[PDB]
Amino acid sequence: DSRDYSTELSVTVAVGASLLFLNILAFAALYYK
Amino acid sequence: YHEHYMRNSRAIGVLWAIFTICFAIINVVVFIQPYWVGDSVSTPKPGYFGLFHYCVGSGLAGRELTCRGSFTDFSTIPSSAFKAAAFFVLLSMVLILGCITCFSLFFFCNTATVYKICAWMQLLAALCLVLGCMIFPDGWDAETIRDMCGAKTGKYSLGDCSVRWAYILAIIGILNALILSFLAFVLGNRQTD
Amino acid sequence: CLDGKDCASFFCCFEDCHIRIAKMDSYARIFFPTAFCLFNLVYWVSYLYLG
Ligand SMILES: CCCCCCCC/C=C\CCCCCCCC(=O)O[C@H](COC(=O)CCCCCCCCCCCCCCC)COP(=O)(O)OC[C@@H](O)CO
Ligand SMILES: CCCCCCCC/C=C\CCCCCCCC(=O)O[C@H](COC(=O)CCCCCCCCCCCCCCC)COP(=O)(O)OC[C@@H](O)CO
Ligand SMILES: CCCCCCCCCCCC(=O)OC[C@H](COP(=O)([O-])O)OC(=O)CCCCCCCCCCC
Ligand SMILES: CC(C)CCC[C@@H](C)[C@H]1CC[C@H]2[C@@H]3CC=C4C[C@@H](O)CC[C@]4(C)[C@H]3CC[C@]12C
Ligand SMILES: CCCCCCCCCCCCCCCC(=O)O
Ligand SMILES: CCCCCCCCCC
Ligand SMILES: [Cl-]
Repeated sequence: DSRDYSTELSVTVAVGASLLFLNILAFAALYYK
Repeated sequence: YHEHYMRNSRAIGVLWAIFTICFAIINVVVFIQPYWVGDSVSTPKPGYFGLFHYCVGSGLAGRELTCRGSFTDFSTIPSSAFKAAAFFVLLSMVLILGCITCFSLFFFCNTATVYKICAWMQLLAALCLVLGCMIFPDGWDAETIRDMCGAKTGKYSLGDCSVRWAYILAIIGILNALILSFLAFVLGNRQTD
Repeated sequence: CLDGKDCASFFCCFEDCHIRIAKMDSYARIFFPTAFCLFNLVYWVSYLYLG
């Protein structure tokens, strides 16, 4: 097995950033009076 | 204007709850899966290890992963730092699952009070995940982890091993937990308006 | 309180909250089954699928 962790890291960072972005969109919704 | 306000609050509360369930799933996954740190090309032996469970290869140009460790059996955990980190991540799990339960309190309890209570547990959940992720590297100097990664490996030093998807997922869990907490606190102070 | 309320006013419920103890049975009637179902879900999933 090719012992490379690049695609896994990329998809993990992608899903983490997406969840973070949805949360920040929620804050934008609230602090937008 | 007021009906728009109520619709926005209700919808964003639903979204919060969905993201809270997602973070609970994330916490369960990072606690269970043993993919916090793992081998590299320069490592003497292959494998991976999480908070308590660790798998290591025999070293004969094949997989042959022997696996040992279990939170139910603290003797098998390599280090006291590993034990403490596992305990803290559990506590975070308990708190987030307790929040999901409290959702049930929305029927009777004051919405504002529930948001706030769920919010504080989500903050502590974040605090305990922070403590766990800070304490877990402390145990890297254990004999088993050194035999896995190399002589360079030590307290707060990767050496030759590399962090795998569960560790960064736990960091993302910390961020999501602190963030979720706030959205709740403000969700609460707002509901009163 | 980025809003500007009091920190306690924005963080804790040191206003009304205890008083609402008569409804504690009403709370428990749905709290305890939810907690047990959640524990069973995580327990069975963890011991069957994830490990
Ligand atoms: C007891 C039944 C009735 C009351 C139940 C009340 C609830 C209590 C909770 C859990 C059990 C209590 C803790 C018991 C722990 C087990 C007993 C214990 O403490 O002994 C030590 C730890 O053992 C071990 O590996 C055990 C290590 C892990 C113990 C904890 C496991 C996870 C518990 C997660 C709970 C979440 C609850 C959530 C509620 C919503 C070992 O010593 P010993 O000299 O043998 O070592 C030498 C070695 O060579 C033995 O192989
Ligand atoms: C696998 C994971 C499984 C997890 C399952 C979790 C489920 C756990 C059990 C029950 C949840 C109970 C939710 C009940 C929500 C009902 C909320 C409701 O009654 O409506 C109003 C809005 O409340 C609110 O904005 C509160 C919003 C509730 C948000 C929490 C519920 C989320 C359910 C979405 C599920 C998604 C699943 C998807 C997973 C992939 C408040 O009423 P009300 O003005 O009259 O009161 C005023 C006062 O004077 C007397 O109550
Ligand atoms: C097996 C269930 C049999 C009973 C059917 C479900 C009961 C639904 C009744 C409607 C809710 C209601 O107003 O009455 C019960 C209480 C409030 O009681 P009261 O003191 O206001 O009269 O209000 C509540 O506490 C909400 C009801 C929560 C029911 C929880 C169901 C889970 C049951 C777990 C066992 C399988
Ligand atoms: C009461 C509600 C709110 C929370 C319940 C928390 C439950 C889900 C927690 C408490 C203790 C936890 C267990 C503790 C230890 C282990 C051993 C590990 O190798 C697999 C996960 C497993 C089996 C955990 C699964 C989840 C668990 C059962
Ligand atoms: C009476 C409703 C209780 C609500 C909680 C439901 C889950 C209870 C636990 C049932 C466990 C029974 C053993 C199942 C074993 C299996 O997976 O086949
Ligand atoms: C897909 C793997 C899901 C693991 C269990 C999730 C439990 C979430 C909190 C109830
Ligand atoms: Cl285990």
